[PDB]
Amino acid sequence: YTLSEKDLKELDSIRDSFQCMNEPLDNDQQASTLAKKEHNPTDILNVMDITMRRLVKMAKRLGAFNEISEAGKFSLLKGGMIEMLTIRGVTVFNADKGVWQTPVDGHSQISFNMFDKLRPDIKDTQKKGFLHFFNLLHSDVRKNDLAIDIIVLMVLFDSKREGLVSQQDKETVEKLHRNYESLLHRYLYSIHKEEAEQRFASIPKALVALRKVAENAVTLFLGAGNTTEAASLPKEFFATNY
Amino acid sequence: KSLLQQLLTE
Ligand SMILES: C[C@H](CCC[C@@H](C)[C@H]1CC[C@H]2[C@@H]3CCC4=CC(=O)CC[C@]4(C)[C@H]3CC[C@]12C)C(=O)O
Repeated sequence: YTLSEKDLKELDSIRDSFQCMNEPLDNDQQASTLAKKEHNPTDILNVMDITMRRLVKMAKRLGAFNEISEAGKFSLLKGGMIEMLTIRGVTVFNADKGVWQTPVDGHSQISFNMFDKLRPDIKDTQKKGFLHFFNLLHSDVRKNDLAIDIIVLMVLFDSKREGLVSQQDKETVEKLHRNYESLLHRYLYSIHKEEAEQRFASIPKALVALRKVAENAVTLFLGAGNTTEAASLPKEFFATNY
Repeated sequence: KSLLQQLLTE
């Protein structure tokens, strides 16, 4: 049926940690990049800077994340960052218009065809992989903020990432992963008990695809040309020749 | 030595 008082408290905590993702931009440079009618590779990297830095505030304002060692925090963010962007990408994507629409700034759009400027031999595989992952997440879950937030935390708290060597980090990360996943299970039954089992059973599949798309996205900026004027953060997750 | 690390530490 309905959620317990305890889960609702945990959903408040989750809602607060993600409340920064959709806050208004404060800088005008960032707003101006998002306003452009055409985004080149450098522009896409600056846009990602916005999301990545917000993704980092989210994780820091997360109690569970503060139970991990400092080196384990770096490791989880370094390894899950692209996947979490790709998830956010899915939830603000308009399959009809073929563009991304940031909640933080209406009237602002990013053409899907921005891929046609990325690494030439891989860009087509990525477009398809993005749209495949998108289509593996049903409408009702994709449109549900808390549902994606919980899954965002499930991908974050991945115990098998490079860098997680501390047994304590591994154990606690596995435990969080398991708890978050049980939360989503109960949550999906509270908002639509009709197809909850089917929906929940589908997300693991969709997550295997996410991992695949996000993995071979790291070199998308190779052969895209000069990106030396782009934000530096994003260039720590994406390979560049500049 | 790493923006990501610096954001984390700060
Ligand atoms: C400031 C942002 C703007 C929203 C757009 C953002 C969701 C888009 C812009 C560039 C997109 C990626 C491009 C490279 C890319 C290539 C892939 O193969 C997988 C998916 C990603 C990481 C894209 C995810 C969605 C992003 C970050 C926000 O409001 O969150």
